[PDB]
Amino acid sequence: TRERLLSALEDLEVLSRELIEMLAISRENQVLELLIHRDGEFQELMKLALNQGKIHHEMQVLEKEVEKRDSDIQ
Amino acid sequence: VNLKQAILQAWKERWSDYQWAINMKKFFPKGATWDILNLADALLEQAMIGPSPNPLILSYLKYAISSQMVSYSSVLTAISKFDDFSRDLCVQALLDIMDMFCDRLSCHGKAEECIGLCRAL
Amino acid sequence: LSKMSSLLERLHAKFNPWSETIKLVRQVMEKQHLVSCLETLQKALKVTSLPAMTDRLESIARQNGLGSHLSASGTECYITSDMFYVEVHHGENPVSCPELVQQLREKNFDEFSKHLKGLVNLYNLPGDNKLKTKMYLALQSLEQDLSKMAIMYWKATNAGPLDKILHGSVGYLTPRSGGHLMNLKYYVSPSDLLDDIILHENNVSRSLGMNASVTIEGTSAVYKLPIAPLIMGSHPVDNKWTPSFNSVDLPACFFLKFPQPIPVSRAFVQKLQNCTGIPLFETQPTYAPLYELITQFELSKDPDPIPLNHNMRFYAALPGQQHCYFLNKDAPLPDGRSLQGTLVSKITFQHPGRVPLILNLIRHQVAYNTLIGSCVKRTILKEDSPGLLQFEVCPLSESRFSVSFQHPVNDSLVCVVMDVQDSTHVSCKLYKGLSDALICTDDFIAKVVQRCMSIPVTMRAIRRKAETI
Amino acid sequence: FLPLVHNIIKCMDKDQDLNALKSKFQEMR
Repeated sequence: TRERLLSALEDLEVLSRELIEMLAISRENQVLELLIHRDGEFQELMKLALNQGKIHHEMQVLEKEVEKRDSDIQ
Repeated sequence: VNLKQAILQAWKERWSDYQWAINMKKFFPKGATWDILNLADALLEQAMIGPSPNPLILSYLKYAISSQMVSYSSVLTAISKFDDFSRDLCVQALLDIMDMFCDRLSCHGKAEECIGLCRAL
Repeated sequence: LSKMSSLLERLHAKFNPWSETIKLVRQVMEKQHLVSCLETLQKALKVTSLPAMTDRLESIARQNGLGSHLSASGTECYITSDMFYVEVHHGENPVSCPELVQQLREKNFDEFSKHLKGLVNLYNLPGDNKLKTKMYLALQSLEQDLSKMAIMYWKATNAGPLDKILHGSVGYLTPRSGGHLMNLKYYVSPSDLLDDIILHENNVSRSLGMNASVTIEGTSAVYKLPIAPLIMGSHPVDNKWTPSFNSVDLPACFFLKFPQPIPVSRAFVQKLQNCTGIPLFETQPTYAPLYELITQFELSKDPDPIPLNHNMRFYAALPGQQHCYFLNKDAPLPDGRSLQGTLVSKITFQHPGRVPLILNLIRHQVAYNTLIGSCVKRTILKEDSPGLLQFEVCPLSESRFSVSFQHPVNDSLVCVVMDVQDSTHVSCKLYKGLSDALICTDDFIAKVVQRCMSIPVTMRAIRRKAETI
Repeated sequence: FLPLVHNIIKCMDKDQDLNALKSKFQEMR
């Protein structure tokens, strides 16, 4: 999932840069379709990315609590 | 079984006139020259129901005259029993059917068939 | 494949930068219309806050090849010819259309784009300049006269919307709003009034029926059209039109464009011409059997990849019984020529005086098409032993057809000849042999058809009524 | 991410190199 998101990010950056550069040289629906497809992938997993971090902080708190309980029990 | 049911099956599944002739032979082992069974009467009844005749059953009757299935006498009697006369299209169809065999009008059979042709004329 | 080649090119660029590419572009500049069009495409996919939504409105302008001038952030105007409108020639800004305002306030920039397209098409008018302004004035006079004629019918009879659409002078008329031009609803079929028993109310949908649009369009020939409202004096019953000349010989005529071309028969062309006189098809094009065209219109209402390959033997499945209908095109009419007709999309009328007569003929031709149209279906009825009652439709004469079926109880063929005398009125006679079982009462069949809809349906009622007796 | 890429495309349409460098920094982000 992290790998998929990173791959989508790299593809988006390179293809957007190429399309903009071709526009600049002149004065690309294939690139456009690729952009919207990986944009959907990143956006749908960006709501996830934010919540994941909040969940991770909660998990860290839970872990600390469990550790204390065990050490106390021991 | 009846001639009306055979003609009506011939209308239901679209049969061309020669396939109608073959299947009409197959439905009835005794031919009885087809005039004992009154082919011309049944074909005219179920052709002249609408304001205009259905061209299928008229095609059947024109084949049954041009091929010598049906004698001219039975056709001329069945034409004679139509009247109604309010519809010009059925009357024009009957006059084209009469235009087929008239001036020819040649019975080749018994003399009673020739007398029948006389009364039919 | 193309994407793989592009990735390989990106790998080559990595081996070789974006900064270098920018420098190369700058060198080329130191050393266009497609790039402008491309800007609109990537600015259409851009979607952000109000500032960028104003740049999305600028994108909409260049997308339709329009010119945008903005005074302050609040007001931006797209201007071409007389098609100038502002989201905050020869006329005041007509209205703050709720339709346009609602779409913009909500997130529907696409709907606003469609509305501009409609406005551009209405003013695709060739003409020149002062002529265009006069030509638009003529359309305004026609619209005012048609609106008044509709009002007269409502004053004379307080008819419900359904009555106005089916049997009224002009038709239910919606005045032009933005791009959309006036729509007169010629006919609302009984089957389609019912959806999955709709009551129209004054909320009648724009597309819930058959609709025709009134518009001005340029023609090669030159014609005289009213440039001012011609119903200055109206006789209380029906209408009276003051005679021409005011008027001018603009090289165009009023039109009654139909969104989907309506198949029309040769006889109708003569009956319609008798009134107007303007050649309906002018340059004589093609003219084949009408029943084939009726099938194409009905089959193409819903599009599917596989052609039906009907062979004019459409199969219909109904709640009780199964029916197969052969449309019998090529049956000779009394003249000896099969019913032949050509799709008509545009009908041109100078004044609205001949319009009541032209519409009455069209309503009759549309009604006949709908009753025969109801049968056309995409049925794969293969190897059907039970039922498969088989009926054949023959063209007896223009405006008449005969559905022939075996007698439900007895054995002789029985034929119902239906003539579409008027758009909403069909007269049918059952032909039955001298010795036969009374199949049906013509009134009971009529009651069932009017309460429900279509003609594949009429044959069911004839069979059921006979069986019940 | 996609907004920054579209802004870079808009800059290309207007024309810069600094904006492309900003897009690379956005990729690092």
